[PDB]
Amino acid sequence: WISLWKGFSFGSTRPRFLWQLKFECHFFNGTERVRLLERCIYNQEESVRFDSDVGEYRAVTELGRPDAEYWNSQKDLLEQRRAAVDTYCRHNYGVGESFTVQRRVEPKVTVYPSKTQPLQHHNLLVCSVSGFYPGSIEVRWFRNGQEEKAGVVSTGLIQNGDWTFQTLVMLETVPRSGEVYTCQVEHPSVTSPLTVEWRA
Amino acid sequence: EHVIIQAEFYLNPDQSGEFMFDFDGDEIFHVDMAKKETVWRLEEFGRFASFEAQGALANIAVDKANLEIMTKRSNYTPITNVPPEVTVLTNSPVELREPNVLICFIDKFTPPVVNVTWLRNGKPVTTGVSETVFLPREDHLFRKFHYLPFLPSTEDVYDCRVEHWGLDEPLLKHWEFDT
Ligand SMILES: *[C@@H]1O[C@H](CO)[C@@H](O)[C@H](O)[C@H]1NC(C)=O
Repeated sequence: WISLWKGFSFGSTRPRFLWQLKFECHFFNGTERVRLLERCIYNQEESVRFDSDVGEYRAVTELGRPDAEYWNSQKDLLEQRRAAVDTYCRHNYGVGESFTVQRRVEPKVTVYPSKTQPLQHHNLLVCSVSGFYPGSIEVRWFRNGQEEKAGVVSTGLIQNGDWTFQTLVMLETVPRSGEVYTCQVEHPSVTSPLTVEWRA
Repeated sequence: EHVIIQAEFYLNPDQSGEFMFDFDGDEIFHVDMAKKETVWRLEEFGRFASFEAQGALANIAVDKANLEIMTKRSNYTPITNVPPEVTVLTNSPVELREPNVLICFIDKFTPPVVNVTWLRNGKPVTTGVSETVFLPREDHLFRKFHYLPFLPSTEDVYDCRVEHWGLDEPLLKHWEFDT
């Protein structure tokens, strides 16, 4: 696992000053197309950047102009950066392909009634899906075997920060006694979509 | 499509720095400055790979240098505080007497220095908690998580108290079992 090195800039109740840089590796169709993007962010504004597509350092604001001229003068730095797509971006991908790119965690589905307003008749139905990875997921609501696509309000993809996601897909309905509702979840972790039912 | 980000920062005059790797918005690991060692987000990752924390500490020293260079160039322009946007949610459906986790999602704030204290009932809570270091964002703000494993009960109420220089009063987010 490699970390990319960095040179120096040009020059030399309390207030706060923030500086940060980010090395972004972008993978398209797997390793086929890789793109490296370095950013230098003083406070909240980006000032200078290096794009693998352009191959040079370019300034984003007035602050980044000295660094762009300075760092482009260093030929060894540019020749090292242009080749960093393979030596750095592609390297870490191979190191982390097994447990991140090829990581699959099965979701846990629960269905339980709820009330959108204190109407006290449990008009709303909740399908709770939590603990899954990756985020790509499809949750559908079925009433008596028929797909219900109108009146479905949901929560977006929620990130728990522990490499697991959660989401809620809700159905506003009038629960007639004797009807069966089905929540169907389709996820890369499972070959067959999970189904959970709730009987009035 | 996937994105691996190597994000580091340095902040003055607090002299607070951080080094971490982010994958699709989830932290892979961060380097602990005080203990000078690598801290993996999940322990399972440590068996498959490794990382030399010395190379991380070398970049941080440069960040301090470039921050001092960029500050003078900018005519000592200070940063504009951005108040966070807190959200408290549970880790799973809430059943009485069933162990669960509480999450406090701090987001959209800068600079990356906040102080978070859990406030169950009216009494603070210090046990069982964990957190994550500041995670990077596209707009260059920050993200943070604070957890609290607890035991649900009808008569227990929780609060997440967040302190940030962009706020006039500490933001209080509440959670209680409603049924
Ligand atoms: C914790 O955060 C608060 C928020 O402004 C700040 O006043 C304080 O200096 C921070 N550090 C502490 C309490 O050590």
